Amino acid sequence: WSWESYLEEQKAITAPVSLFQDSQAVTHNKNGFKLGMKLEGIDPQHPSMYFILTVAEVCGYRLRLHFDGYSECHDFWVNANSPDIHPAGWFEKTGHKLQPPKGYKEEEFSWSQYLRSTRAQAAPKHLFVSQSHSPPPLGFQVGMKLEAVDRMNPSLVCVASVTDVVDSRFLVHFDNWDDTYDYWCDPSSPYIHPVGWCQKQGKPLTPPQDYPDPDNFCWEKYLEETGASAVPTWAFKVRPPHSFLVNMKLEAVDRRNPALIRVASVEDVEDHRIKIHFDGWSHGYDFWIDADHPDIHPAGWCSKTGHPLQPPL
Amino acid sequence: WSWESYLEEQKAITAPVSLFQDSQAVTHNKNGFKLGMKLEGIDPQHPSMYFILTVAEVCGYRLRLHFDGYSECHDFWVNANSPDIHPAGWFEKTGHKLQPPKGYKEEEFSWSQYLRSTRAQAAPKHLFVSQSHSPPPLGFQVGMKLEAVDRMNPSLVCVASVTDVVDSRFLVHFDNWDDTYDYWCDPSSPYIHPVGWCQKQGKPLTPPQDYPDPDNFCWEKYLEETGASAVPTWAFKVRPPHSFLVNMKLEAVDRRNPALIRVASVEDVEDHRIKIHFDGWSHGYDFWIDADHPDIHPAGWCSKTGHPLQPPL
Repeated sequence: WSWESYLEEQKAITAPVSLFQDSQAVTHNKNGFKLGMKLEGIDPQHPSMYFILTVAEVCGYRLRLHFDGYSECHDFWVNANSPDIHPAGWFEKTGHKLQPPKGYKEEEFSWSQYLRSTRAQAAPKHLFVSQSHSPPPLGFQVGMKLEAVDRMNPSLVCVASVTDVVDSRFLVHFDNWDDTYDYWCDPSSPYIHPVGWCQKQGKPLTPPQDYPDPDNFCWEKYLEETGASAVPTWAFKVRPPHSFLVNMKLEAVDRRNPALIRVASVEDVEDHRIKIHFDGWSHGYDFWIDADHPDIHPAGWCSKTGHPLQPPL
Repeated sequence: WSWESYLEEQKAITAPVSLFQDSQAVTHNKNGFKLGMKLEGIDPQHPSMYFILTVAEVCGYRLRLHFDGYSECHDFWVNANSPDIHPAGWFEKTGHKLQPPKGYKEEEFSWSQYLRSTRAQAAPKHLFVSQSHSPPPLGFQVGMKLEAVDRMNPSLVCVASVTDVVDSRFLVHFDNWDDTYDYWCDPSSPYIHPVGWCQKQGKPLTPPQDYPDPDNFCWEKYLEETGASAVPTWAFKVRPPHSFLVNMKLEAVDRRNPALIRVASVEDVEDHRIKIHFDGWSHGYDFWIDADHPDIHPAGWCSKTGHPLQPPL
């Protein structure tokens, strides 16, 4: 419809652009991804692993990615400035494992041969914001240890490690567990803390799964034992609480069908999270989201990038 | 819209004024609180903690309070007869700790200097129902132990302590937790019981969060080692069940939007609680509330206090 008219009739305001990260707000970059182009990226459900991906669909500044060789039911949407995709050849050049297309073996796969065989184009390098050409985030090296909140069970703070570093971000892994609970973040993430934070703050520390003598867990001896060093305390940066207020309006991807982006409202707030409500729909669809999540955007984002906006119901 | 005409078309009745605590029913007191006045009060999210607060808005007999130095997102609403607010200087005079405005440390804070610097007025003493002038709740002293229901997880009766006493009320604290589960009450609360009650009643007692050997928890040993005594059994003076009956109508603060007060009905009853239904709204917004809660009121309270009432629908 139009935002201008909607804000008059609702007597409301939009969340100002300044409240968002530059990456959530930027509309002036062209989407250079094209149908059929090949690339590499993380599997969202297994964020430690990399796969060969094909551009299946483009919609404004977003794209839908397909896992080569696998079912179309695993297809997923990202923004064109996603740091979780990389150009062909990136795995080899940066020390990452490639999970190759269904039916191949890790070391049977060659990009050269694959491209000859498919007659496909690799998405050009200059499309990617993340190619490991930038010096890492300060003080977070692979193997280093920290304390991390299980985002799936937020009443737990757990023994964790850095297991991956790519440009300004790093992968938080929970020791002796699956990669299923892992997540990417930066040094200002409010979900991570230095070694010794639990004991100093009062809350208990969940030790690694199947660890000998769980209640008797000592950090300094775990470190010596695993030949690891703790991430240094000066590395953990303060991210201030966001400044979103209740009733501010914005645009948000619908989690029930991620092809769609809707008119939305801030229903509630925490220090680092906002509760999204889709205007005109039931509150039952309301969901909590991190303020720096890639799938929320300032009013106007859709119109300026060429993606349809679902009006309110 | 009137109450008389509504009761006619629904052939309904209002809960009589006599069912309510005097404090919930009183309409003839003026609200002397003014915009910008400063005061002290508990943080409702951390009820053991006291902060400098400013009057941000007034509406009838209710006011919205702002945490000096902090964001407006934390503002909250109380009644002008709230016992959870106190005049400037109260914390020093009564042995309470002040969490000072965002940039301060506790001991640098002085009211005289703050008033001089802000040019603000302290809310006058005469507005406050609770200034620690009244006689304390007989029997309940600071440091005494008892058994308390976890209102957030009501199947659990837990090891607890008295951590604060203010006039006829006291603060119940769950041993080894922070204060997020704590609550203020009086000797007639149905949520508290003497040391030994769980044992005599055949119910499971939850020991402190990380008591070394929980299965073998023993009150006589715990009391000895913490140098504490039990609140005397005689001090626990249960209130009788309330007499609100299903379908009775009243006014209640909207929990999702505390600025608003709505027409409401008793959907359901327990001995000490009532289930509130907002007339004309989904039953999914229905909620259980203590019968003595400050945010339910007899029909006519909004009109007599100068607060808008949201009619049904």
